Amino acid sequence: GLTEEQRMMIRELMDAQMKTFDTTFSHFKNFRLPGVLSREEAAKWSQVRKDLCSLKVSLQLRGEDGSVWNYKPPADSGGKEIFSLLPHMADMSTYMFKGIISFAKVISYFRDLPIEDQISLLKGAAFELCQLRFNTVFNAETGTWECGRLSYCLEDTGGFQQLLLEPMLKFHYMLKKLQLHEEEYVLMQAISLFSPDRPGVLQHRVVDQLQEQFAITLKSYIECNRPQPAHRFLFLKIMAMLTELRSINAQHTQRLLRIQDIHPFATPLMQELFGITGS
Ligand SMILES: CCOP(=O)(OCC)C(=Cc1cc(C(C)(C)C)c(O)c(C(C)(C)C)c1)P(=O)(OCC)OCC
Repeated sequence: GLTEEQRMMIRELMDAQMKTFDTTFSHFKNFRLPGVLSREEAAKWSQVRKDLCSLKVSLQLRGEDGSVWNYKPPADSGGKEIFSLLPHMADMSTYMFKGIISFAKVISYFRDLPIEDQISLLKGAAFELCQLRFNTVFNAETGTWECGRLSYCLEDTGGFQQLLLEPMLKFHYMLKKLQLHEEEYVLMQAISLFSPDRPGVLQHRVVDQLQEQFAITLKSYIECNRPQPAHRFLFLKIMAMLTELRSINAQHTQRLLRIQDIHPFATPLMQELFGITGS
């Protein structure tokens, strides 16, 4: 029951996703790994500890030869050990950000925007699109993001309910429970990417019209393909999660800048996307 334009729109988005989402992470290489073996500033450190303590994961690397490396992070002992996985995660996030920049650039609707708006939209949405792609490799039964030969497992710290307190973790579990199709994930990416109210966007009206068309396409897709009672209000649930994801983006951006202030680690691409000039 989709129009021809809506069908073409999903086709273009799915093409872009297929071309730019390395779901096996085969080309993620040469990344860093954790090493083997005042008053104003003290308040900053206390906040940064809170920014990180509920986001801890262990890391597993499965070798092509069948070997397995496993890393368990240190406990918070008041020192720099809370940062041990940040270079690695900066490298993974940077890899993902390159993929979502590539995703945007192959979409006609994005390519046709002024280059300054393209940059403003990617700066605005990079974390959101990255997390949406990460949700598709999230295993909610094991609390693990399965990234090809790499796995990131939430540290069983509190318990299951106490871990749902962290908004980005609650988001991953809640989104996984909706059991979305690839097409619904890629339309979520489009709706996030074409957000007319990101800082710096000049073509507000064009971007707003584009976003509405992606949202209408998603609404129509769901109506045409999901008649089951479980999917009543699914479109509205998804849109509400996209609004929540924008809020989480702002909050994790604040965490990033707080950490960067006392412990610089952002890669050059992260600096460009999240507003760090190099002073
Ligand atoms: C705003 C920029 O954030 P960011 O890309 O930065 C890279 C360091 C970032 C990325 C990130 C976040 C999560 C949570 C939040 C779902 C736990 C992950 O599970 C993962 C992996 C790689 C393990 C799948 C990466 P951040 O939210 O979490 C990493 C600690 O970083 C905010 C400081």
